[PDB]
Amino acid sequence: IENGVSMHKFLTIPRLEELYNTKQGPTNPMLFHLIRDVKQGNLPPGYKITLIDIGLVIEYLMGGTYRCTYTRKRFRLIYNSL
Amino acid sequence: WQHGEESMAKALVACKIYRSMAYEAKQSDLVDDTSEELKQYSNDFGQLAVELLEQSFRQDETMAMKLLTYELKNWSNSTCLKLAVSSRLRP
Amino acid sequence: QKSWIESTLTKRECVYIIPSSKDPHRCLPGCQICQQLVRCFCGRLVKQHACFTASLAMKYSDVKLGEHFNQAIEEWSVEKHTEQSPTDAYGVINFQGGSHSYRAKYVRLSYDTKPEIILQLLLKEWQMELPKLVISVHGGMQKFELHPRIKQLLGKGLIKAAVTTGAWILTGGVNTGVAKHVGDALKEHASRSSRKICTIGIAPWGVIENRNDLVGRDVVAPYQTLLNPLSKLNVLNNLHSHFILVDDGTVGKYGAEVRLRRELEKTINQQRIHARIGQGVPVVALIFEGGPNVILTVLEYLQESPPVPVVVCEGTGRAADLLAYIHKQTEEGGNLPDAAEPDIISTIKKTFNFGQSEAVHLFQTMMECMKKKELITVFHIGSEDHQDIDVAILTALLKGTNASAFDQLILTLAWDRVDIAKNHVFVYGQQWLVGSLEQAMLDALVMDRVSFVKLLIENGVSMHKFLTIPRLEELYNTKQGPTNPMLFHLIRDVKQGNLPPGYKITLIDIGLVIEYLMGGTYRCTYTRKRFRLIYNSLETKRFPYPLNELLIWACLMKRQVMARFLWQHGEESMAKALVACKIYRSMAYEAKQSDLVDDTSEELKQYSNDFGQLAVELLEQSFRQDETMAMKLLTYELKNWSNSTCLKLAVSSRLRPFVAHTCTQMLLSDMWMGRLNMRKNSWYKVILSILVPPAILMLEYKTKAEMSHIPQSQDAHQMTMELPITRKFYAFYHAPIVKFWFNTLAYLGFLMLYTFVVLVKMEQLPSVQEWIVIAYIFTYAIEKVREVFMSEAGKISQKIKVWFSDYFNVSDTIAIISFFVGFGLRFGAKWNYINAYDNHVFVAGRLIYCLNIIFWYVRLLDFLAVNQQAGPYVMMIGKMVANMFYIVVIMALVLLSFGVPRKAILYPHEEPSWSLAKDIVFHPYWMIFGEVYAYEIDVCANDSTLPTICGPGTWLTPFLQAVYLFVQYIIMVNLLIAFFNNVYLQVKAISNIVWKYQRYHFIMAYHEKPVLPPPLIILSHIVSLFCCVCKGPKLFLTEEDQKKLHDFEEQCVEMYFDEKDDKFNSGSEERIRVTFERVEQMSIQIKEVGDRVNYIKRSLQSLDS
Amino acid sequence: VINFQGGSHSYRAKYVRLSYDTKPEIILQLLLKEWQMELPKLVISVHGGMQKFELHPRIKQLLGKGLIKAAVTTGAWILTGGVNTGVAKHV
Ligand SMILES: CCCCCCCC/C=C/CCCCCCCC(=O)O[C@@H](COC(=O)CCCCCCCCCCCCCCC)COP(=O)([O-])OCC[N+](C)(C)C
Ligand SMILES: CCCCCCCC/C=C/CCCCCCCC(=O)O[C@@H](COC(=O)CCCCCCCCCCCCCCC)COP(=O)([O-])OCC[N+](C)(C)C
Ligand SMILES: CCCCCCCC/C=C/CCCCCCCC(=O)O[C@@H](COC(=O)CCCCCCCCCCCCCCC)COP(=O)([O-])OCC[N+](C)(C)C
Ligand SMILES: CCCCCCCC/C=C/CCCCCCCC(=O)O[C@@H](COC(=O)CCCCCCCCCCCCCCC)COP(=O)([O-])OCC[N+](C)(C)C
Ligand SMILES: CCCCCCCC/C=C\CCCCCCCC(=O)O[C@@H](COC(=O)CCCCCCCCCCCCCCC)COP(=O)([O-])OCC[N+](C)(C)C
Ligand SMILES: CCCCCCCC/C=C\CCCCCCCC(=O)O[C@@H](COC(=O)CCCCCCCCCCCCCCC)COP(=O)([O-])OCC[N+](C)(C)C
Ligand SMILES: CCCCCCCC/C=C\CCCCCCCC(=O)O[C@@H](COC(=O)CCCCCCCCCCCCCCC)COP(=O)([O-])OCC[N+](C)(C)C
Ligand SMILES: CCCCCCCC/C=C\CCCCCCCC(=O)O[C@@H](COC(=O)CCCCCCCCCCCCCCC)COP(=O)([O-])OCC[N+](C)(C)C
Ligand SMILES: CCCCCCCC/C=C\CCCCCCCC(=O)O[C@@H](COC(=O)CCCCCCCCCCCCCCC)COP(=O)([O-])OCC[N+](C)(C)C
Ligand SMILES: C[C@@H]1CC[C@@]2(OC1)O[C@H]1C[C@H]3[C@@H]4CC=C5C[C@@H](OCCC(CO)CO)CC[C@]5(C)[C@H]4CC[C@]3(C)[C@H]1[C@@H]2C
Ligand SMILES: CC(C)CCC[C@@H](C)[C@H]1CC[C@H]2[C@@H]3CC=C4C[C@@H](O)CC[C@]4(C)[C@H]3CC[C@]12C
Repeated sequence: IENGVSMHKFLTIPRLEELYNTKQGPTNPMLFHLIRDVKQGNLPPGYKITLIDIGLVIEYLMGGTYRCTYTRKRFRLIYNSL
Repeated sequence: WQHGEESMAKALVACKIYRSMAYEAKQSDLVDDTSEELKQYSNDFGQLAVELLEQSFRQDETMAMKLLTYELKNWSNSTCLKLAVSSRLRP
Repeated sequence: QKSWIESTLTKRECVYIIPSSKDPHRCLPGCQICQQLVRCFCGRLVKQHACFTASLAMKYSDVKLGEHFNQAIEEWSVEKHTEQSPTDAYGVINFQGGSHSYRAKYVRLSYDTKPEIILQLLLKEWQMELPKLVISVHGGMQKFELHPRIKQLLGKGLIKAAVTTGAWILTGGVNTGVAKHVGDALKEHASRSSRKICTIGIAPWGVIENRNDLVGRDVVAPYQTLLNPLSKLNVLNNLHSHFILVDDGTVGKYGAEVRLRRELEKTINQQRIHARIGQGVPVVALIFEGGPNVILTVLEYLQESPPVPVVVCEGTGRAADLLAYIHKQTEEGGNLPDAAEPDIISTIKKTFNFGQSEAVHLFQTMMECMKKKELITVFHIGSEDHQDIDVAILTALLKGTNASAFDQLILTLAWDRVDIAKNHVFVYGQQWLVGSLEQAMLDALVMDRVSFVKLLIENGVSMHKFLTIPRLEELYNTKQGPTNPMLFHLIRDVKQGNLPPGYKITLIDIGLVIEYLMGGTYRCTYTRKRFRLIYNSLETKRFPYPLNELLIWACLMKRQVMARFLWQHGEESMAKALVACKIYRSMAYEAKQSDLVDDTSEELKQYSNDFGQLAVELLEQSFRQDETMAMKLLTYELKNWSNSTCLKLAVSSRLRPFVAHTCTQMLLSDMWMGRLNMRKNSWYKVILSILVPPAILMLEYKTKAEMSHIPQSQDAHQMTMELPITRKFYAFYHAPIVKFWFNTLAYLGFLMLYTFVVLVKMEQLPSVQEWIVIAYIFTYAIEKVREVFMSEAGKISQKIKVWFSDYFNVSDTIAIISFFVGFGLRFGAKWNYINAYDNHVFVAGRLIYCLNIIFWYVRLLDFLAVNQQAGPYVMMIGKMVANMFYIVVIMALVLLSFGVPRKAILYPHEEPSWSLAKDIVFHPYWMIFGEVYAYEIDVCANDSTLPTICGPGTWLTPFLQAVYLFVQYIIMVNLLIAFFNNVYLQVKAISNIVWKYQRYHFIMAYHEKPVLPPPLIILSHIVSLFCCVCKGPKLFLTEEDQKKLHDFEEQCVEMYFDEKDDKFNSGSEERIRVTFERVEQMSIQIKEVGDRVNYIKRSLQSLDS
Repeated sequence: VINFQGGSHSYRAKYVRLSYDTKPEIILQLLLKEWQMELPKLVISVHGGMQKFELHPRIKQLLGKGLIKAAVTTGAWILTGGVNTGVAKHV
């Protein structure tokens, strides 16, 4: 960051997608347990995680009427376009 | 956390995320419970929010009270106070 | 346009389309490329011009047909052929970098903007504080690095110089040179000076990476900070805060800054550095690591009218290390050594590849620079020269500029740099005019420059001669410093409620404010005849004690650091601290009673308690040296503070730690004794002597010397000259301890009789016992009216209001009034019936007596409160009642929650009656106190005492009562025990202080109480009154005793500060840090010697062969 | 009793202004009972020239440090010319 990487330009949807899906670091096993509890109780074979699902987890955790940017129209439309 | 803006809000969102994660870990039959590791991470960010509030309050009381109630617009139009109440953060 | 920038500052777009130099690149046909490659001498390809006027010139062929008489191709001018149009970009760039965005600003003005518009842009449009200094750095571009020694230091001084002086650092901004070293120094001292140093990059709109990203009218353009490779273009250095980009010309041409940046260096100087000050803002230049056009610029700044001085940090690079030695080979302002053409122009040829084609031109620029070396400061690195350039930058403005030392001093004063002035302005041999150091004192006081007031007092300013009426008038009226808005609010409240338009404050008005704040009978020197006469007439126009008058100034202006300083100077330090406590306390009160916004009632209440603690700590110091002389300090009249005493001032401010101090308590105990030595005597011989008058002649009395520290009445001090027989009776009956027991025995005999009256049957006429009781209360009542209408404060409504603040005076008032209602009904009742108690007016009278007597038994707690053990417990009882209130409210609610259901279940056939109010509260209350009413609980049992109450639902009441008592005893009674256990120590402690404090008013009261007690007191009323028609305690000191006491005060204040400096300098925390800092310093020299000894190894090689 | 408005104290002093040919004993009587001075255990009679600029910052700090120490530990008198243009200045 100091030497001049810019997170505004670095971070993208597919990169940020990867960062959730990596099993190449100190992961959290429990994230899947929260995803499968919001999806339908099930999971496909490998299930590369989506950001709409992350949005759904946050709403469950943050509770109430919290609505996340990842579950909004514009993100839901553009992500379909990616 | 130390990078960007809305540092007091981000700390309170982190407290709420970890608190709710700690709860469902306490309600899962897994082996590594991780409900005191997460409840401790929640209280670490909880303390950060409290300490930033004290800092703001020592500078200007009237502007610090505004910080509790301005809508955030990156965090679902909530307020820092409502986020703290959501996490049962008494301090 | 809704913006001053959009309507004022402009762009410079090249409308005229000179083809590039002449020649096309390649590509045989010359219609595509004469359009395409052939840029403008503007400096861009042809289509980028986008000329709103001549947009259709390129489609045809271009503007300006080719041939055009070659002369007229250079005829393009930035001046002429360039449409001045709006800005099109001014906003806020950012820099994603070292954990912050590090925001900044740009205007992107044209180039030929007028010089004044910058100053208007900088100060109101950008909202920048006008600085006290301007550092204009210069040098060359794109150099690698420096010695790690020098690099760390140059910042450390450059920062320090700029932060301590609110300076601007003018750079080029671009991160390819001078700006880099500036910025790299900022991050090593960032988040310490990130809000005081307003660096400005006046760079061009030419050489820069992304010129188009900076574009955008009122945008927040997210500019990068990555070195864009495969290029030479440069970036705006992130750690700058302001930019003035210069729209002209093109990319690559970077010459349009000297015309503007220089003007800013000229227009800031024509501004006045401060309002009170008349000198212009200084400009300095720090050249490090320079180039060929710098050496032109250095001489262009020195030759200027007036000269702008120059700093040169040797070893940074060529121009620095060069000049540092090129102005070392010279006379002071004259000629060079033995012919220096070879060695000087050698390096000028080596550093700059010249070969005598441009090697004289620089040397000619050098020999002009050495004509003024007094302005070329040079920072000799290695030999600790001026210690971290801040001296070197700042002293350069104080080195030779034929500026008087008065101007050298003010400049330090505006900078707030004392170390500079003391070490470089107050130098040996320095000489001053007569009132130059006086005008410098007036400025330092108005500016709240406390440390410069110290420097001037030491160096020899005299406040006895400095301070005058008109000067001291000014100091109140200045709006050129940290004023107090509230002073006017106190003035307009004492004047008439109004104010004239400007109202230059007068000192009589200040005198009136102080009297209002100090209260009571305080009369100030400023409202006296002599001052009121002489001030009308405005040594006579001086003050005898000027630091008493400035202490008042500093405390009314809410200038505390100046107040503490001024307090430490002069005499009467304990008194001044107590006056300051009272002034701030009263100011804090009226701030708490004003609808203003900045309440400042905790800032003032804290300043009051700061001086309050100082007085307490000086008393302790004095008490540890000599108790008897310390007690004299409490009571000597001051004569500069309205003839009050230090103790009365402390009582005025309700300052309990001073009054509750053991010294004050020792004095109060000695005044209690009177002339009686109650160390050689016993309390039972006093009581024996009140009843046996001739035993008065066999008590151990005190000598006039033993009474020297005790204030006395005038009549009491005249009978000290000798002890004859009649003088000894005076000494006894006028002692406060005797008046107490003499009133206490009379009061006990009063209660015995009044208890007899209420307990024994009452006839038509009052008995002898009842008459004596009435006489006591009547005369006791007159005695209380005497005490109110002779108290202290003139105003009845204040005398009234204070007396009804004491618990027992409220009760005594109720007691006296209720008694004579009772006597009126008792005595005025006509007996129509022979059997008393048939006459209700009589009964109401007698029942008032039986209830009035409760007041008089409880007043015995006031007598008992004279004991040191008992008295605090009496104070505790009232404090605990207040504190236990809400626990008892909850208990009262629990009581009703039980009482109402019980009565309703057990008594369902009741009509409305006030007995219902009794019955819901009566039995539930007595349950709290150990009465369960055992044979009424189950009303349907065989052993029940209420068998007729047995009915439906009555089986519920035992369950209710079981719950009720669980809640009351098991929870609420034990919560109250736990409450009292846990607050006992803090309440006992507060009650001891309050007991000790109220001992002043109690003992002082018995100095003005008559000798005779309240039945026989009437003689002392009638006689004393009548003798007055026929016509406080003071400490008396000889002149020698006043001398030895004023010296004692001074000695003990000196001990007080010495023991603080030696307690702080001897603490482990202070010795660790001085050890820390000295180990930090050595760790440089150890390594430094380490380098030298490693270079004395270079000797070993060369010397041995 | 003259005074000296200076380094945070008046720094008081005294003068007799005697003639010149006063007898020698009268000084001792003046010093001990009239001025009430403790007879010393030492007398330092400094001498030197007048109106010199300054000393090495090494020596300056030291000469006092010893001169003070010698005089305070021994209840000594330091006889000077008094005038602030020489010997007295350094004292
Ligand atoms: C002949 C007979 C005719 C007349 C007879 C009747 C005469 C009546 C006699 C009344 C006594 C009068 C004493 C008043 C003293 C006032 C001055 C004073 O010091 O006040 C102070 C104390 O606060 C009070 O004094 C408030 C009233 C106290 C309660 C007094 C009556 C209680 C008993 C009634 C029981 C009734 C029971 C009924 C059911 C059984 C002011 O308050 P403070 O000290 O600043 O407190 C701050 C608190 N803090 C620490 C939490 C901040
Ligand atoms: C700073 C605080 C302390 C000082 C406060 C001091 C002032 C405080 C206030 C004090 C006044 C209190 C009230 C007084 C009585 C009036 C009420 C009443 O019922 O009266 C009765 C007596 O009426 C009489 O005329 C006979 C009483 C003689 C005067 C005694 C009271 C005044 C003395 C004051 C001594 C204190 C003065 C102190 C020194 C100046 C009238 O009723 P009746 O006629 O009997 O009955 C009629 C029905 N019948 C048919 C059955 C007959
Ligand atoms: C450990 C020891 C205790 C063991 C517990 C075992 C419980 C067994 C329960 C027994 C209930 C039955 C006994 C009485 C028989 C019915 C008729 C009768 O005689 O009624 C009697 C009253 O009593 C009532 O009318 C009802 C009493 C109910 C409450 C009993 C306690 C319940 C448990 C605890 C509740 C607390 C909460 C519990 C949960 C936290 C009539 O008596 P009387 O008043 O003389 O009326 C006659 C006169 N009259 C006609 C004029 C009115
Ligand atoms: C949450 C905690 C719960 C606590 C336990 C549950 C509560 C206790 C349970 C008790 C059992 C219930 C008793 C039923 C008896 C019926 C008999 C009858 O005829 O009526 C009776 C019931 O009516 C009453 O008014 C008495 C009720 C008992 C009150 C107990 C209070 C003490 C609480 C103790 C708490 C400590 C517990 C200790 C630990 C276990 C009244 O009799 P009588 O009016 O005389 O009737 C005429 C009869 N005669 C002709 C013979 C005279
Ligand atoms: C203001 C300051 C006062 C100071 C005191 C000094 C001055 C006052 C001193 C004395 C005055 C005495 C007057 C006596 C009058 C003669 C008639 C009489 O009363 O006879 C009684 C004898 O006497 C007693 O029974 C004594 C009653 C008073 C008790 C208190 C005295 C001790 C306190 C004070 C002295 C020690 C001091 C203690 C403290 C260290 C007999 O009873 P009776 O009363 O006739 O019966 C009435 C019945 N009837 C109404 C139904 C009809
Ligand atoms: C600040 C000043 C305030 C007070 C001002 C003064 C107030 C003056 C008040 C009252 C004066 C009353 C005069 C008489 C009125 C007519 C009635 C009459 O004469 O006879 C009637 C009196 O019946 C009663 O009940 C009288 C009760 C009055 C006393 C109230 C005291 C209040 C003081 C509170 C304390 C305040 C403390 C204040 C300080 C905190 C009946 O009498 P009878 O003829 O024998 O009838 C026999 C009937 N039988 C057949 C049933 C047997
Ligand atoms: C003719 C008659 C002949 C007889 C006359 C003589 C008879 C006797 C007369 C009086 C009785 C008291 C005598 C004892 C005194 C002890 C000495 C002492 O130290 O006192 C102290 C008490 O100071 C006071 O102010 C005490 C007040 C007494 C009245 C309260 C009675 C309470 C009754 C309610 C209870 C119900 C009981 C009711 C009983 C029915 C004063 O000293 P100090 O200030 O504490 O000193 C501390 C400071 N130091 C450490 C520096 C020293
Ligand atoms: C006949 C009957 C028996 C006789 C009665 C026995 C005699 C009476 C007993 C004790 C009286 C004690 C005397 C007071 C001691 C001094 C206190 C003082 O100075 O101020 C205190 C105020 O005070 C209060 O707030 C109330 C004081 C107590 C009143 C108690 C009345 C009795 C009934 C009540 C219950 C009724 C309820 C129950 C009804 C069912 C201070 O408290 P504070 O505010 O925390 O401190 C500030 C102090 N400062 C301002 C000096 C800094
Ligand atoms: C919430 C539970 C629901 C309620 C039911 C279960 C509760 C337990 C048991 C049962 C309830 C009591 C039944 C036994 C009594 C009936 C017989 C009777 O007549 O008794 C009496 C009346 O009694 C009534 O009229 C009943 C009143 C019930 C009030 C509610 C109870 C509190 C429950 C709260 C529970 C919380 C426990 C504590 C918290 C943990 C006696 O009447 P009598 O004298 O015969 O009438 C003749 C009148 N005459 C002569 C005028 C003509
Ligand atoms: C928060 C608390 C809730 C409960 C409570 O306090 C506040 O609410 C109050 C209301 C009161 C009643 C209002 C009016 C009357 C009528 C009157 O009629 C004269 C009859 C007869 C007299 O002899 C004429 O001859 C008799 C008294 C009575 C019934 C009151 C009783 C007390 C009560 C119940 C009080 C009770 C303690
Ligand atoms: C409501 C009326 C008619 C009935 C009687 C009221 C009761 C509560 C009155 C009558 C006399 C009163 C007492 C008279 C004197 C004192 C001494 C005082 O220092 C504290 C209050 C105290 C202790 C009073 C408390 C309340 C009291 C006991």
